[PDB]
Amino acid sequence: LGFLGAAGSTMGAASITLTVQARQIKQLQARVLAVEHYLRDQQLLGIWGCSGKLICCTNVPWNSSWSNKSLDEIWNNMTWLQWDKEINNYTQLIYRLIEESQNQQEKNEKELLELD
Amino acid sequence: LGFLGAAGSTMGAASITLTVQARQIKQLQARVLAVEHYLRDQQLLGIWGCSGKLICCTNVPWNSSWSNKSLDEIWNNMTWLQWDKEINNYTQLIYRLIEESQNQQEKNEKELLELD
Amino acid sequence: LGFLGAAGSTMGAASITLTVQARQIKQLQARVLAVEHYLRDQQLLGIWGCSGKLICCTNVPWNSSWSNKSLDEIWNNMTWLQWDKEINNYTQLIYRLIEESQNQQEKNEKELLELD
Amino acid sequence: SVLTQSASVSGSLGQSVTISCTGPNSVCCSHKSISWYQWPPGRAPTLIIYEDNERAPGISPRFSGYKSYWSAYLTISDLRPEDETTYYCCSYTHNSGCVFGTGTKVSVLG
Amino acid sequence: GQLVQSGAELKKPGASVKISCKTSGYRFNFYHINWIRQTAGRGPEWMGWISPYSGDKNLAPAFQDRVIMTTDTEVPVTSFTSTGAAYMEIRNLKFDDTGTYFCAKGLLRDGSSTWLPYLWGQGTLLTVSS
Ligand SMILES: *[C@@H]1O[C@H](CO)[C@@H](O[C@@H]2O[C@H](CO)[C@@H](O[C@@H]3O[C@H](CO[C@H]4O[C@H](CO[C@H]5O[C@H](CO)[C@@H](O)[C@H](O)[C@@H]5O)[C@@H](O)[C@H](O[C@H]5O[C@H](CO)[C@@H](O)[C@H](O)[C@@H]5O)[C@@H]4O)[C@@H](O)[C@H](O[C@H]4O[C@H](CO)[C@@H](O)[C@H](O)[C@@H]4O[C@H]4O[C@H](CO)[C@@H](O)[C@H](O)[C@@H]4O)[C@@H]3O)[C@H](O)[C@H]2NC(C)=O)[C@H](O)[C@H]1NC(C)=O
Ligand SMILES: *[C@@H]1O[C@H](CO)[C@@H](O[C@@H]2O[C@H](CO)[C@@H](O[C@@H]3O[C@H](CO[C@H]4O[C@H](CO[C@H]5O[C@H](CO)[C@@H](O)[C@H](O)[C@@H]5O)[C@@H](O)[C@H](O[C@H]5O[C@H](CO)[C@@H](O)[C@H](O)[C@@H]5O)[C@@H]4O)[C@@H](O)[C@H](O[C@H]4O[C@H](CO)[C@@H](O)[C@H](O)[C@@H]4O)[C@@H]3O)[C@H](O)[C@H]2NC(C)=O)[C@H](O)[C@H]1NC(C)=O
Ligand SMILES: *[C@@H]1O[C@H](CO)[C@@H](O[C@@H]2O[C@H](CO)[C@@H](O[C@@H]3O[C@H](CO[C@H]4O[C@H](CO)[C@@H](O)[C@H](O)[C@@H]4O)[C@@H](O)[C@H](O[C@H]4O[C@H](CO)[C@@H](O)[C@H](O)[C@@H]4O)[C@@H]3O)[C@H](O)[C@H]2NC(C)=O)[C@H](O)[C@H]1NC(C)=O
Ligand SMILES: *[C@@H]1O[C@H](CO[C@@H]2O[C@@H](C)[C@@H](O)[C@@H](O)[C@@H]2O)[C@@H](O[C@@H]2O[C@H](CO)[C@@H](O)[C@H](O)[C@H]2NC(C)=O)[C@H](O)[C@H]1NC(C)=O
Ligand SMILES: *[C@@H]1O[C@H](CO)[C@@H](O)[C@H](O)[C@H]1NC(C)=O
Ligand SMILES: *[C@@H]1O[C@H](CO)[C@@H](O)[C@H](O)[C@H]1NC(C)=O
Ligand SMILES: *[C@@H]1O[C@H](CO)[C@@H](O)[C@H](O)[C@H]1NC(C)=O
Ligand SMILES: *[C@@H]1O[C@H](CO)[C@@H](O)[C@H](O)[C@H]1NC(C)=O
Repeated sequence: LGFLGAAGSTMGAASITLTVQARQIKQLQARVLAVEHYLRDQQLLGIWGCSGKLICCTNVPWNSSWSNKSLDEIWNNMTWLQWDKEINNYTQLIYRLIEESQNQQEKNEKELLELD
Repeated sequence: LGFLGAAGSTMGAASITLTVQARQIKQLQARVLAVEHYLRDQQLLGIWGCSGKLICCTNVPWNSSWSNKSLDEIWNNMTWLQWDKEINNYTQLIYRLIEESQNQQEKNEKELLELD
Repeated sequence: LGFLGAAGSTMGAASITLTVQARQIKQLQARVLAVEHYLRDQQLLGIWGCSGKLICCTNVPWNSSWSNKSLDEIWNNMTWLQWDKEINNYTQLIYRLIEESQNQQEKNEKELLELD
Repeated sequence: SVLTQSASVSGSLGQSVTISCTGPNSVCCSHKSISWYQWPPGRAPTLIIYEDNERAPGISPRFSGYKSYWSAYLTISDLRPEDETTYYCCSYTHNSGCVFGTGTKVSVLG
Repeated sequence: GQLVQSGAELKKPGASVKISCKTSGYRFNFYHINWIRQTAGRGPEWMGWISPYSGDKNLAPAFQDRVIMTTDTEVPVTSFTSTGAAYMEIRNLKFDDTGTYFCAKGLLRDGSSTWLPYLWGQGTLLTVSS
């Protein structure tokens, strides 16, 4: 299929290809920048508790104001490019909520570690 | 509380705030250096099997030679700054023991799985 | 032993030392290169679901065309240096198969949780 | 030798043949492994089986070991004229040398 | 992987004999070198083995007072193969010591079966006469 060949496919179809895109003085600056972008996303996954996973479920409920579409209307009727545009203004809210949910989980894990 | 706000608090109190502190041409050198420090710490956690966790229990027994203090003398009576000075000469030894324990653990997990 | 001290040892014997090698203007270029080198392999482990592990079992079956050698012939009769040469032409093929298997596993675990 | 083997075994072409190896429990087979060799007279031998289960490289699937405390066994499936030779069993440990048995002859009929 | 032995030799009783075992196609130091005797009146007998790496040797009780083993320093050919030779000396030969002598090498670099005589030389005859 190749890199980003899934971009025009439905979100459900695209989900099978995630590993394809997971891969990959001006020259020196470019090399540092490429590293920063890689790590930027990895830090977010670590913050969310999703590190090491391609697909990570969270405890944050879907908020219907972000989108009123049904799962079939999202997963089989849209591309990821279209989906990002539909919720482009809410992505920061979602990221913050995921972090807050992880913070509560870590507090609970701490108690469990002392108990057993 | 904010970044390093727990520094004067006891170690036990500080353990609550780890979530907060886990976060956060010359510019090029600054950017490279910031990356090296992030990865240095993550490399150790990955080797120890502690990646993705703020608090990670191990199978390494405490040597009374490293410290003769009781848990109460450590957790409720010390700052982390004071504690690091007490074990500054033993820290590298402890790190190697954690690494050996992780490698023995995974070897045993492999051998267990061979039976399935 | 020491860094790469196990290189001449058998593949089975060498496994006890994995942590030894897991750790560890021109000066700036050297520093950036070391980071890129480190991240290249960590990126593969993150995709494979093997992040945080020194030894990681997968769901990919061994294809006898890659090697027809018995486990004794590999683990008790080879160095890792010799082994890498034997499968040097198949290494990238194996890597892609691991990635495909992980993505299917991530999808299947998601579907299990959707049902439950 | 402390180990003993039957003087001979036989069977028809394509028939399975089994060869025993026995001795004192201290020699065969409590806490011991038995290896097997082909050893034609006047010629160097070839290793067939080691650790009572593993085939040596270059050895056909027709050869396989079986084990009991009282005796180790070698079984030859699909008997051929090519296999019409003398066989020996060897008791061994990781800390000791080989103890050879008396050997056996294999005959191929028809 | 191949082993080559010294050709057959005739000796008088009480004479010493030295038998070489040249090796090629594999790393000499990686595997144990075994010596095995075959005599019609005795069947196969273990003469013990010598490590080319540590120099350690294990002679069977029958041969401890009569057999001496030594090896040459290996000379590399490739990064994974080398050449070299093992030698065995037998003191005070008897008529009972006649028959074929074999050189053989260990099966594995590790595991419980590491010293088993996987590869054998053609073997050569020793003869004793008055
Ligand atoms: C570089 O390359 C070389 C060549 O490849 C590598 O060397 C090879 O290394 C492997 C792994 O260590 C060795 O395999 C091991 O061999 C031993 C048997 O050897 C023993 O018997 C010798 C007998 O000779 C005399 O001494 C005995 C004493 O009782 C007398 O009875 C005899 O009459 C003789 O006088 C003895 O000399 C040996 O001791 C000496 O040599 C050893 C060599 O390794 C030294 O350590 C000693 O200090 C001493 O100098 C020795 O006793 C087998 O026993 C091993 O099998 C056990 O260990 C395996 C480890 O993987 C394991 O898998 C097996 O299951 C088995 O373990 C069992 O036994 C253990 C006993 O403690 C138990 O704890 C365990 O639970 C289990 O029950 C193993 O087969 C190769 O022989 C060696 N090859 C050569 C040619 O030397 C070298 O390692 C490489 N270097 C590097 C850095 O990689
Ligand atoms: C900087 O350093 C200082 C000094 O080390 C440190 O202050 C110590 O903080 C620890 C807690 O981390 C205190 O230990 C606990 O004290 C609990 C309360 O007992 C008394 O103090 C109460 C107020 O304490 C808080 O607020 C003050 C400022 O007001 C602050 O200094 C304290 O640190 C703390 O934040 C007070 O409300 C309480 O009230 C009693 O007395 C009044 C008198 O009028 C009376 O009216 C009330 O009815 C009541 O009788 C009392 O005065 C105590 O409960 C606690 O023990 C419980 O919690 C622990 C921890 O969960 C459990 O393990 C335990 O089983 C109990 O459940 C514990 O003893 C310590 O006393 C402070 N030391 C001093 C000298 O004040 C600061 O926190 C450090 N700052 C930072 C940022 O780290
Ligand atoms: C670019 O865009 C086009 C148009 O969107 C995409 O083409 C679509 O591709 C998808 C995925 O392959 C198709 O989805 C499947 O279509 C099948 C069509 O039926 C076939 O068989 C009938 C006769 O029985 C024929 O008449 C018909 O023409 C087809 O030959 C359905 O049968 C499938 O349903 C099955 O699978 C789905 C998904 O798992 C299940 O939910 C169903 O229950 C059932 O098991 C499925 O619907 C889609 O039809 C294609 N559209 C068109 C118009 O052809 C391209 O794929 C896209 N390219 C890329 C790279 O993304
Ligand atoms: C142990 O290995 C040797 C040699 O095999 C080669 O060298 C090893 C160290 C390792 O690098 C392997 O991957 C190499 O292939 C085996 O000896 C070989 O046996 C075959 C079959 O008889 C013979 O054709 C070869 O010539 C031998 N050696 C070489 C260099 O060709 C030996 O059998 C192995 N022992 C086992 C599996 O028990
Ligand atoms: C859902 O999102 C809207 C818009 O940000 C917000 O006003 C509302 O409170 C959210 N609902 C919940 C339950 O968080
Ligand atoms: C699916 O989304 C597209 C693009 O917004 C839209 O045109 C189409 O009508 C939608 N289908 C349904 C059934 O809503
Ligand atoms: C404690 O440390 C001393 C000094 O390094 C060491 O000798 C001893 O073995 C250690 N104890 C344990 C249990 O590791
Ligand atoms: C095994 O490997 C060979 C060589 O790459 C390949 O042709 C063959 O299809 C492979 N078999 C399977 C089942 O993948």
